Amino acid sequence: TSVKPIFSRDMNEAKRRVRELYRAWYREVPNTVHLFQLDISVKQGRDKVREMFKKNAHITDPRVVDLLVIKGKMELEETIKVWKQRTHVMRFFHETEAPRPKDFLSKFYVGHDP
Amino acid sequence: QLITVDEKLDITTITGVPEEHIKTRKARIFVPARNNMQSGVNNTKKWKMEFDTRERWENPLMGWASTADPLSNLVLTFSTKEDAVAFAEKNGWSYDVEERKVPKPKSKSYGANFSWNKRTRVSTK
Amino acid sequence: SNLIEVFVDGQSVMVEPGTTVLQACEKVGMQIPRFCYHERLSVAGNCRMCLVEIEKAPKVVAACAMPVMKGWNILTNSEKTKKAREGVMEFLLANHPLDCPICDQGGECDLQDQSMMFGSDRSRFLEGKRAVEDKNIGPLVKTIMTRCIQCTRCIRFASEIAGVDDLGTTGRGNDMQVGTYIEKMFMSELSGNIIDICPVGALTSKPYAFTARPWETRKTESIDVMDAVGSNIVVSTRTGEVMRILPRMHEDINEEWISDKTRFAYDGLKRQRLTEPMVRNEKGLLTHTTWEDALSRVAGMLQSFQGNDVAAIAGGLVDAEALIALKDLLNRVDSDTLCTEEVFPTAGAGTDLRSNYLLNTTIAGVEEADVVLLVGTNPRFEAPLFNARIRKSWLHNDLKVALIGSPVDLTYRYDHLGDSPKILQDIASGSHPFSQVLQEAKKPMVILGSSALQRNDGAAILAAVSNIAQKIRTSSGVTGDWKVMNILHRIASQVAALDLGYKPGVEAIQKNPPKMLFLLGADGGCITRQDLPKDCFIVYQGHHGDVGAPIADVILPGAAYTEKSATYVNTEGRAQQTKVAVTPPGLAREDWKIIRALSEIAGMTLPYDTLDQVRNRLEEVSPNLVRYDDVEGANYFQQASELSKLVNQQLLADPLVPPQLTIKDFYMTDSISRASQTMAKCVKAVTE
Amino acid sequence: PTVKPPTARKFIWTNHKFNLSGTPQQYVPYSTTRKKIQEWVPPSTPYK
Amino acid sequence: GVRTSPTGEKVTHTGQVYDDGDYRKVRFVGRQKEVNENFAIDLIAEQPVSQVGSRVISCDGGGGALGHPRVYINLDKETKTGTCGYCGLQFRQQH
Amino acid sequence: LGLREIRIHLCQRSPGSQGVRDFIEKRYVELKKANPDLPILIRECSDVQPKLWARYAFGQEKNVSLNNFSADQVTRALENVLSSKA
Amino acid sequence: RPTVRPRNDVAHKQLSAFGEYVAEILPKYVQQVQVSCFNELEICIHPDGVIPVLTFLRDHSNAQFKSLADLTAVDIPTRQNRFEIVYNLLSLRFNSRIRVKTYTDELTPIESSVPVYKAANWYEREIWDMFGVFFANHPDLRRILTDYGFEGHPFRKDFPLSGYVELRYDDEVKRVVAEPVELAQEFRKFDLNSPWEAFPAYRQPP
Ligand code: SF4
Ligand code: SF4
Ligand code: FES
Ligand SMILES: [K+]
Ligand SMILES: [Zn+2]
Repeated sequence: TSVKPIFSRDMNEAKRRVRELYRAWYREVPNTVHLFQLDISVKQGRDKVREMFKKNAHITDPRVVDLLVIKGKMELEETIKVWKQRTHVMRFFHETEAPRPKDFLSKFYVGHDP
Repeated sequence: QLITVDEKLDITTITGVPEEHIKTRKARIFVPARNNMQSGVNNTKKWKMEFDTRERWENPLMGWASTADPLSNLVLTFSTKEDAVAFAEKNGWSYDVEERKVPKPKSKSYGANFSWNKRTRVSTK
Repeated sequence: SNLIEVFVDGQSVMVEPGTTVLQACEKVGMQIPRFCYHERLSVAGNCRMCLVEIEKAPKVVAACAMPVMKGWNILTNSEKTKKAREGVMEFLLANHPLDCPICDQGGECDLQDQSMMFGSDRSRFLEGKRAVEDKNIGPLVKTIMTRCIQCTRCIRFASEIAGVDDLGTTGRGNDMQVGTYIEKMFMSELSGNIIDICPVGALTSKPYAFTARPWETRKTESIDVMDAVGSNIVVSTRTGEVMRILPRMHEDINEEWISDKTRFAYDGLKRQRLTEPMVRNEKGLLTHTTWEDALSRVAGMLQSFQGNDVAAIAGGLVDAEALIALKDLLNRVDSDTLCTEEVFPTAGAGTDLRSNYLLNTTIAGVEEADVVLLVGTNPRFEAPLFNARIRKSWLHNDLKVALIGSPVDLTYRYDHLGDSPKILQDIASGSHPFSQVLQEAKKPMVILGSSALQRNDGAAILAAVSNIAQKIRTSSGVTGDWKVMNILHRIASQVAALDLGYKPGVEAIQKNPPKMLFLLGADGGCITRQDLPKDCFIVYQGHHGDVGAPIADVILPGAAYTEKSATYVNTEGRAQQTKVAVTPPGLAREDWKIIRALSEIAGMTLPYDTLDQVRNRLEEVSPNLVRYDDVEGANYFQQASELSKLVNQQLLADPLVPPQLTIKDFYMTDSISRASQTMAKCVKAVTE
Repeated sequence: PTVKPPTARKFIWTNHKFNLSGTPQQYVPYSTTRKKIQEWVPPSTPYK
Repeated sequence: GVRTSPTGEKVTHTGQVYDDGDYRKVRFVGRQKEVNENFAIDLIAEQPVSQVGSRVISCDGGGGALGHPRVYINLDKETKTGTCGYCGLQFRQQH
Repeated sequence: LGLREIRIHLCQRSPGSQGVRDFIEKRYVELKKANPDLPILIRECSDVQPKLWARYAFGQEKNVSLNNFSADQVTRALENVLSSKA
Repeated sequence: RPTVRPRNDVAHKQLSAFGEYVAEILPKYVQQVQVSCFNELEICIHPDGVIPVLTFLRDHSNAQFKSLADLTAVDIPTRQNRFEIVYNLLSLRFNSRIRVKTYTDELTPIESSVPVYKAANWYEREIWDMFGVFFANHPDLRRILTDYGFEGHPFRKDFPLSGYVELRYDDEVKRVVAEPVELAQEFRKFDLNSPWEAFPAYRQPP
């Protein structure tokens, strides 16, 4: 159970990187909305950033956290340098996807999947 | 310099799989049954992991079998059930494990075909 | 101590005396090529594909038949062994027809594969080939006998496993022909297994002919529900369609065989299917509607009734998940009239003690018994694979079998004591001589058929049989923890329903006719509208429109056993689960989900939303129901036998007559097989 | 073909057709297999 | 052997035809249902039975290596003819 | 509103169910004669901790653990249920 | 024998001798050395030894493997360390090739070999992209072959052949959009393996 670390030696060090990444993303949204001429608001973009971070709040492995931060930095680089096009940024929002029903009855009516 | 990690290995967040195809799937870990049409046993050596079968429907244009299940063809191979279970656990799939069925040792005797007083005597060869 | 040392290519292996050379090789993972040898048949030694060199011996030995001697070094890969295999393969293919493209065996053919692995890569046969005329042995097995390689596997299977001596060889030499000589049909409940054991495409499935190739099929390991044996199967599917059923080896149940009903009734799943919800219209006719509408009508009636006014009947193919969902739903309106179609006497302990209604010895235990007493049953047609296990013990252990009931042909010779139920009393009292056989037996086995319990004096028969089983056990004539009393079931859903606390039979419904009736795949016709009030609201949930559906007010299309992952408990009390091979057709839905959806619409939502959650519920009611493949022993036969005596019923004078006296009765017994055109062809074949 | 005529066959088109795409004679694909599952037809008379 | 249905749609040699309420026949509106009218089942039936003087005959479909794999057909039964499994030609042992 | 069904779960061999096994061997028959039309579903399964389930009207359920109970405590738990009406 | 590939014993012996030579000089890192029947030499090493072993083979006077022919990964899910990292090297001085192999899992970084071979830059970016193996101290590690924002590592054995998402132009939003994959015809899985063993020489012990 002794392993080679990526960047962080423990969760406290790992969570510092997470906070630093969040600040970078938070400040980048207004530029992204303007640069990509998005029809979403700056608040929506920041609400989406928070949602992406929040879904990984249960991780307790510092190596997994490091990879998530590493991948998050790559995604931020693709956005700042405008390697992404508008389609790539807007894929986070699933605009053309119909609302998937959640409750048991709705899923029962449409098909067999749980 | 190494560090100490006690968390159960969980990589679900860094594999890119959509959440639906982790939580709602049931992996089946098993050794495939011998195809009864043949006597060869070489296809029963390894452990397999497959996922639950989902809807296939008829394509309106051609009648071809359409699917919306991205794991419909995924079948993984493992040396042992422990390797298969470990792979399933770290990927967040719930699983069922079926113990390997091995044909039991049989007692064969060509001479029994001609028994003097037992029912094993054969009427034809 | 007893084991002797031999060598397989220099690797030492310790084997028991009598082990053949072929078995010694398989101990180190080497499969010797074979054609005539089959480990479940008697040794033949005729194909010669298994010839192998023994070091320092000039002559190759037939590994399948030759007993291994101490100190032998078996060279499974020597040049002499390889040349022997090449030569034999060359002879096998010399007269074989160039049929692979049109032959259904192609792609899963042992001749093809062993030719690739062990034979040469070309021909030097410059002559013309043999051609043989085809035989007609019925509507299930197609014969293209020019492909036969005279391995005699089919002959040995028919004689030893099926107990039918109709197949043989006629003529001599190159003209030797496998067949029946006369025009004659090989109609046995195990006949279809010769398709599997025939190594070539000489014997092929007629219904399957030309429809698929092996490489393109998907294999779904599943369980059979055509009877209560619980045979393990493989469902072959392609592009969303079921294509055939194959045996799946299970040593403790079906070995590698299945009955013809298990094998060929699947085509009933493509006919007469319920694909949409239906409700009656103003004209009184069933008409398609949405799930929302159909369930709202059912929920409306359910909310207006309580207690004895709601009842349910489960049919023979219903799974445990649906069985407990329906029980929970009716319990939430305070109903306890959860009934099955198959009767079981509730007198005494009833279903309180599992040992009362189980095959306690287990299927594999028959191979340990030294006497079997069959009462009021025809196991050949009620449980073909169980009957095959009796024959196996009869053949190899010299088992003694006695029967009380009609003198049906069982494929082996037995002692017929008569069909009068009074014989049980005579045996129990020591008057009958066969009671002396039971006393001197170290491992007796008494098996009462569930079909006998469908009589009106079922409780008396069960009491009398239990009295016999108790006389032996109390007399210490048996050994340690050997169970003597057995019940042989014939309905797939019965044991799970008894485990869950259902009431066996529809007597409760006849006592208090309900106003609302749930027919959960109930197609036996045990309760008709003549037995219900004029305005009774009947809901049929099932997969086939057969008997129950045309009298219901609401039809809810459910899933067949090939279309759901559902739990069935075989006659031993072993829980097994199917897997989804294809999804239910049309708008049909998983049966437990229908009841869970109905509960929500009716305001009594059940506390489980997934298959695993409803299986956790099954564990609350009966922990054994989630121990898949395990046989949980049942005890307390002594307490059950005490409760069996305190109330006395009288045997009727009617002799014990099983519902299936001949093969014609075997083919259609449930709604899937009644819908199968293949089974209709079988029925026509044996009656005409 | 005036020196080496093709082999005559009963089934060979006697009238060659050029590319028919874009016209009413164009090919339209469709499934050539029959229906696989037969639905139960409820009785035409009343009895509930 | 082209036959038509009550709706008028041609029936293919595999028996395919859209039933009356099938929306899918909208694809043929303004276009056409491609149907091959040389039904192989009717064409092979027109071939005469070949009389031979032996119990066993071989068929390769004609044309040597341009035909099908060579198979041997047994002609011992007198109730029916021997049919090639590849090409459908029929044979009969004379006298 | 009262009782509808009793279920007893136990292991065939674990010592924790020894008291339940004694109860069945010695008391179930007498208990069954007193409550003839009450389902008392005994269901043995290997390596389960023993338990007593009671189902009342309209599908309400309660479960009492019998682990390491003596045959007497099993009787007491049985009586506590045969007179309760949850 | 016209149809059989001829053996080359001389090259087999030379490569075997050099394989021991490497193992003797770097015992700290070498775990296994083998020469295949078609005369290819493989050095299996602990992952800590990537830089020392590759540097030795590049620079040592009796090696001079100056050319990195290829660098790739293999996913073997049954292994605790599922990823096998393969370096294929060429020595022009001695007209020879050698293969260096190590291993890692999904969370353990491998040391970037760009300092030893500048060729490694893009190969390691491709390994990261397709397999998700992280290389430490890479000058610029990021996806190279997949779409921007692509989720997952396609060359892993548990990644489905057709992926999870597919693209189309949607007129309502006037752009290309990504949606869950649906196929008009499902890929048809074939079961090809014969139930009969083909190669006795490679049989595994029971
Ligand atoms: S039995 Fe096997 S070898 Fe013979 S024609 Fe059929 S596929 Fe070919
Ligand atoms: S028909 Fe098949 S099983 Fe019977 S002898 Fe011929 S090859 Fe063997
Ligand atoms: S397998 Fe031994 S002679 Fe046939
Ligand atoms: K066969
Ligand atoms: Zn021909």
